[PDB]
Amino acid sequence: AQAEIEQELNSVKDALRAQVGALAVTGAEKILGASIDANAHEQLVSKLAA
Amino acid sequence: DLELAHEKAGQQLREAKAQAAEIVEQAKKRANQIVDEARDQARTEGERLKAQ
Repeated sequence: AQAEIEQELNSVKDALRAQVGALAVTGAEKILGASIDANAHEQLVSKLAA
Repeated sequence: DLELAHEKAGQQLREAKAQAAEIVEQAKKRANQIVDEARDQARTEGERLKAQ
């Protein structure tokens, strides 16, 4: 019974880490604010990496 | 009287063997219920703890 109680808690903790927190993939909105200056830095980074 | 004494001696041992079998089977029934009592009590407390 005590092992089943720990399994319930870790399923809630993981479901919270997956539903909420992982909502931070909305960092695309922050990144949406990028422009041609930043693009040039990413092209240089890509070129240095083949 | 000797034939009757042998029949009484034979009855006594067969009656003791029948009594012994009843004693063992009654103890087996009590043993079986002792484990069921403990299982139902343990399951009940497990459900109480997880619901809380």
